[PDB]
Amino acid sequence: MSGVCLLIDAGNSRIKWALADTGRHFVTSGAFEHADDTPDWSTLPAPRGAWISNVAGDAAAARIDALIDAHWPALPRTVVRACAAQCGVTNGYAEPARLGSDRWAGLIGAHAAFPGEHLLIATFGTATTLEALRADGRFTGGLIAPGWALMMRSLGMHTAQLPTVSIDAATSLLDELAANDAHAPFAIDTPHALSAGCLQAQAGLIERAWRDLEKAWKAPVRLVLSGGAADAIVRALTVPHTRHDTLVLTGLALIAHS
Amino acid sequence: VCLLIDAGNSRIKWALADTGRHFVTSGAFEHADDTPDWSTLPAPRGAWISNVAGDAAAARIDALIDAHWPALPRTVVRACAAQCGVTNGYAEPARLGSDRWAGLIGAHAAFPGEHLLIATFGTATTLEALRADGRFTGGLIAPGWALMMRSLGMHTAQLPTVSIDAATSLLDEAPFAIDTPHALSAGCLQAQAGLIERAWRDLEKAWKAPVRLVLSGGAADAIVRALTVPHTRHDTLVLTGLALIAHS
Ligand SMILES: CC(C)(CO)[C@@H](O)C(=O)NCCC(=O)O
Ligand SMILES: CC(C)(CO)[C@@H](O)C(=O)NCCC(=O)O
Ligand SMILES: [Cl-]
Ligand SMILES: [Cl-]
Ligand SMILES: [K+]
Ligand SMILES: [K+]
Repeated sequence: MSGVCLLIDAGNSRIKWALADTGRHFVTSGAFEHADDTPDWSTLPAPRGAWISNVAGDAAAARIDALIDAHWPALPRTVVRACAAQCGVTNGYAEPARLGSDRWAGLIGAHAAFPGEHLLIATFGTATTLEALRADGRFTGGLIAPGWALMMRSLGMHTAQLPTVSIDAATSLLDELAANDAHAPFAIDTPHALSAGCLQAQAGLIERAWRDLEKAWKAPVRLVLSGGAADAIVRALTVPHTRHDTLVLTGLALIAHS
Repeated sequence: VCLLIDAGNSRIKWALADTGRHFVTSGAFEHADDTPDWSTLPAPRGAWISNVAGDAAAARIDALIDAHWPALPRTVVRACAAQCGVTNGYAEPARLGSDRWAGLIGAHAAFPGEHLLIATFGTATTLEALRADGRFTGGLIAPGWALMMRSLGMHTAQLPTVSIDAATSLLDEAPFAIDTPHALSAGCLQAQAGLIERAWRDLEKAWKAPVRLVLSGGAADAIVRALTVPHTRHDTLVLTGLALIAHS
């Protein structure tokens, strides 16, 4: 019998995956793009099923199915969705099912990773999302903002004079931010005014939300950060933080192995 | 009198000024398909135009001026190394937005002897740091509230598109949200407030001195209400800077 589960985290920007033998451990993992790209799965040991989080729409769903079937015909699979309660977490959304499935899995991962702690989970992807998670597993609410790269693109696409920086140039500007010292000053050129402005908006959101949460809950809150833009955001942060970049896949592993 | 035009990406603002410091009247309109009511205006001696909205807007503005005052003298205003007591710290001074430049000039005149942080809430949210001695030291550009919310609706599969009016009603409706529209309204608003607050605190820290935070042009009430730091509203900074340029 196979001891491994295939886990897929399809977001708006890319598709991440892992093969998990327990609720916490991955045998291997990787990522690919939505178009003209396919992962190396012909060397993988056959999984007992797939668990799929997809917030990228029906086209992506059909494409993921096509990839799974092209390797393991009729593999059992589960389309993961947020629900009222699962794996120690209870969903405080007014309509639990409307919470993003990625966010749900991340909550489950974080609950397991940091037992007994109040958390603010910050995940940097297409969007920047925040979730407040009590030590007793109650997800009490959250916030959504555009992510750094989306902010940058929005400015070029919706003003006459600001450049729409390319994917590669945006990556270069983000990497420059990740080389900055603390308390970076303002910029003296347009591309850096954009990069720093969008970064400071990210840092400002996270710090303001974290302080608000500690003050509301009257207890220490662990700020947990995830995602590509975290390296740059950490240079700007002054508040304590923890990095955990596998919360969503861990949550999927916990669901699969439950 | 001088006609002053502040054309941004979302709207064109204007004033009629009889000095560097006084407006006979003012107003605003959208690029298309609206137009200002200039029918009851005293004829101007010339126009001074800041335009960051592109060559097309520049054509609409010209046609508008020419329709009322054919071949009226006009001057396209651009950022430069130094003007009206302000010195431009940009590496390439002319690349600074002409609106930001005029706003700096207006701020230097309006709040003499003070270090300033100018926050302008338009299509983009901009910040400029301005020393009391007139040195513009640098700035930041982020998307505005509406742009942030629209970007999420247009560039994700599942999120809705929420306007400022809609978000304002939702937020008037622990410490975060339990549904998607409120989550994005609040997330984007708190990014706006957090940006400004963090920048102001960091600037006072860096300069070891008080800094007046000036909120330039209009700004959604929800943004202003959210701020926990002191601030001063000046809704006509750019136009007042244009009046100074025109009378210089
Ligand atoms: C916010 C995103 C886009 C982040 O990937 C995703 O979690 C999503 O589509 N969520 C649905 C709306 C919500 O979580 O309130
Ligand atoms: C940032 C905006 C769009 C604000 O209107 C405008 O000032 C502009 O196009 N600026 C040019 C780039 C800069 O000021 O660095
Ligand atoms: Cl608790
Ligand atoms: Cl956009
Ligand atoms: K552009
Ligand atoms: K959408």
